[PDB]
Amino acid sequence: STAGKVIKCKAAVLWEEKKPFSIEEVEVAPPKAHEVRIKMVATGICRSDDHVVSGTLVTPLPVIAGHEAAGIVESIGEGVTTVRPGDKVIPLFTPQCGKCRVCKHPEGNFCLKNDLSMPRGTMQDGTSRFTCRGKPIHHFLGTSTFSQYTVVDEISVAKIDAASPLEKVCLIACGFSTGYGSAVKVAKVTQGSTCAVFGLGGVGLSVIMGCKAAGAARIIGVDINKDKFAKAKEVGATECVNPQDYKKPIQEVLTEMSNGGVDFSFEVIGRLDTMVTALSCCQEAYGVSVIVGVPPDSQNLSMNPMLLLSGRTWKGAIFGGFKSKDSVPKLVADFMAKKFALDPLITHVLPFEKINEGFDLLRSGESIRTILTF
Amino acid sequence: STAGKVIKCKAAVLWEEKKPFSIEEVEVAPPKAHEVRIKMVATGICRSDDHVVSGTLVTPLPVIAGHEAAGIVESIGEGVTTVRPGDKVIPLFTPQCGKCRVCKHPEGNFCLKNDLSMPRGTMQDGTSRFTCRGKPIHHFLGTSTFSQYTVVDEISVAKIDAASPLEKVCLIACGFSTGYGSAVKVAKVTQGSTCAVFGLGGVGLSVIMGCKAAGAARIIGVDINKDKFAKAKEVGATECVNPQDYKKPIQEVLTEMSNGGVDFSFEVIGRLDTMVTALSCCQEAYGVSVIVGVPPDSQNLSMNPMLLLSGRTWKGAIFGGFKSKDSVPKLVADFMAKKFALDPLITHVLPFEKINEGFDLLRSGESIRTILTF
Ligand SMILES: NC(=O)c1ccc[n+]([C@@H]2O[C@H](COP(=O)([O-])OP(=O)([O-])OC[C@H]3O[C@@H](n4cnc5c(N)[nH+]cnc54)[C@H](O)[C@@H]3O)[C@@H](O)[C@H]2O)c1
Ligand SMILES: NC(=O)c1ccc[n+]([C@@H]2O[C@H](COP(=O)([O-])OP(=O)([O-])OC[C@H]3O[C@@H](n4cnc5c(N)[nH+]cnc54)[C@H](O)[C@@H]3O)[C@@H](O)[C@H]2O)c1
Ligand SMILES: OCc1c(F)c(F)c(F)c(F)c1F
Ligand SMILES: OCc1c(F)c(F)c(F)c(F)c1F
Ligand SMILES: [Zn+2]
Ligand SMILES: [Zn+2]
Ligand SMILES: [Zn+2]
Ligand SMILES: [Zn+2]
Repeated sequence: STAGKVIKCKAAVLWEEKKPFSIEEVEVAPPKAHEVRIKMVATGICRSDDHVVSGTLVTPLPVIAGHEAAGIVESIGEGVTTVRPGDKVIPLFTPQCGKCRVCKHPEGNFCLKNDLSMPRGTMQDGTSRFTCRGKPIHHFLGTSTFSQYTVVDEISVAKIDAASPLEKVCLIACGFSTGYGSAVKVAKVTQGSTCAVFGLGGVGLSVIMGCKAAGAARIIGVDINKDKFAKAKEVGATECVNPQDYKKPIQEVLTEMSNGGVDFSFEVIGRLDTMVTALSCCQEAYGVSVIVGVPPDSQNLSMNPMLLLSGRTWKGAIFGGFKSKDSVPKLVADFMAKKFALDPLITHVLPFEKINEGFDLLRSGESIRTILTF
Repeated sequence: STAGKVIKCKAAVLWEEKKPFSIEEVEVAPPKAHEVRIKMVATGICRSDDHVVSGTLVTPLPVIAGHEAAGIVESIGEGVTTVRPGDKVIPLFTPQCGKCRVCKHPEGNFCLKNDLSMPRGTMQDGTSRFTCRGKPIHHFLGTSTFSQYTVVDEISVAKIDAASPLEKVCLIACGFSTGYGSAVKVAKVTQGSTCAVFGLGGVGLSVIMGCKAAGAARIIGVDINKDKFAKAKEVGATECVNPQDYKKPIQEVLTEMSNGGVDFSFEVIGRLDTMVTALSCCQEAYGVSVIVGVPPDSQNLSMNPMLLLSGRTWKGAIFGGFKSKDSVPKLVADFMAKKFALDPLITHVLPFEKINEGFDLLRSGESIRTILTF
């Protein structure tokens, strides 16, 4: 048995920015009250994890990163009621405490217990469950999925279907749900509409999926890497454009293509310039633009507010707007019921030990999602 | 008797920025096909007219400004079907052509025939109906209401109730409808919500009226002129704050006052800094901020897109989001049935000949709306 005992296990520790992960032994404390310790099964590599490496996202280091995963409960702390040992679970990088003003709001999902806004890199109680070479190691978003075992707060875990294939449904933990929800929930894409999707990675592809599910008539994929276009068309893009092919700015191109601007645009990259471009390419009176990409830390964009005064709507969201604990189990049920596909997002499957190789595939442009298997 | 003939009449001509209006004779050509010539009865002084004088808003000069007015049709050009001589009418500074993609859209109002985005200062046909000292004079927003007679395109005029009091309902041509609609239509303020309204002039007071009509529980007025607070409370503000009273930035003050951010905020001034402050003070996960104020020409704001990524919605609108020709007659009918009040906005009445005094009253801080009578 491991319950109630420290587990020594393998994890990918990030000791400093812009270096490879170090795959080594860590100690994982048992769960305290209202905590859950999880044996990981599969985790995706999301660009947001790479942002921690690159310094685009600032979070305390050293850290066990990883936030897009699924596993099996090994043990529960006192007072846990929502999962039990042996349950398949998804860690929730956006918690759902159920008690804060946001959780109580019909349209809110960015629970005030989150560790995104002002990251502490700890459990809810302000401490860590991880040590490595005698040193405390920070958590990431209350999840820390790049480890054979993690400990998460109860509000940051959802029980999912016991028959779920974890090597697929781990994508519901971030990139699928984010993109899909950004389209169907946050933008509320309409039937017959024209959409523009900037960035054709795992998240942007999931946005296309959502736009197609919502009945859009046209879905224009935008990426500087034309190798991304074939898969974008496979999941619903009607046209793809590479800004580098044009002498004019792509907002002008998109405005012309859509005979005066698109209905819905999505920024799914993380650049200030493409956030402004994506807003501009939506129709000036009734267009909607949704920011999904994560921009570099502490940088402001510049824009002309006449873009909004004419009638545009500009919004952003975390995790597709989904209230995380309510939504994740239903998303996995819907996957099980064949309501959407995840295989189109999965280009590589590697052992966890090849995490660095997985990141190199992302950075080179060659992968969509690599799934790491423990 | 005047039908088909040039009319000589008095108008307020703006020959140069930052100068008084010149009340002097102009020649008003008869209406061409699908044009309407109107004898003005009353016009308000909106801060946007002052923006033309100050160069905040750039439109070709020399110009006959004025856009918040009502009058009586003197004559119609060939092919006009929607008004007749003797009808009471409101010129529509936002046209409604009824044929463009925006007019056809359920939520659009910024008709593509507008002369706001890239002002030409002409009729729809690219020419002017005004001569002064033998020189052609620009129109403004297709309305040019600072004249005893104007000529407007048919798509820029609405027939209103024959029993309407024109010296009141002129405010439905801009400031009331803009503010009221910004709350009820654009923001869609909810019952029991907390609102913050930046700027307590005629438009911001009309925002407050709309928030109260929508059932808001708290409506916090924000103005640097505390003399504006009493009227704001009369029309529904539950409390008023002056940023100059506080050591801390007002977005922090309002976030504290609202126990974590407001539901709905409105920028009703026209400053880049308050547009960003108003966004920031709405709750980060589900707040909505509406830009109403007109920014200084060609200037960009700077903001951190994390404010949107967490879940905020940022939007703007012209004319409260109302489809102008459909909505203005209904608003007049509702006013006649006492569904809202206009007198709280009217602080001063002057003859048209005293237009400069009316602008002095606005610039000093003393007035909300001065109504000029022809
Ligand atoms: N809001 C959320 O909750 C949330 C969730 C998941 C991911 N993200 C962010 O979403 C973004 C996309 O994530 P991902 O899909 O995993 O990343 P990704 O797989 O790197 O995809 C990004 C795509 O953008 C393309 N691209 C790069 N620069 C440009 C450009 N200038 N113009 C057009 N295309 C360009 C690039 O070729 C790539 O295909 C990242 O910034 C993530 O951090 C946010
Ligand atoms: N979107 C539209 O369709 C539309 C329609 C009508 C008016 N407008 C614009 O809306 C704005 C307000 O018009 P109005 O009500 O006629 O003008 P107004 O009467 O000048 O009211 C503006 C108020 O803002 C206050 N103010 C100025 N600076 C600050 C500050 N830093 N912080 C807080 N309050 C401040 C000021 O004291 C005044 O009471 C102007 O920019 C107009 O051009 C837009
Ligand atoms: O990919 C999801 C994701 C985000 F959307 C963030 F905004 C963020 F800060 C982060 F760390 C993250 F993982
Ligand atoms: O006050 C209404 C109003 C506006 F909202 C503008 F954006 C504008 F350019 C203008 F000239 C105007 F009069
Ligand atoms: Zn919560
Ligand atoms: Zn992610
Ligand atoms: Zn139109
Ligand atoms: Zn106005």
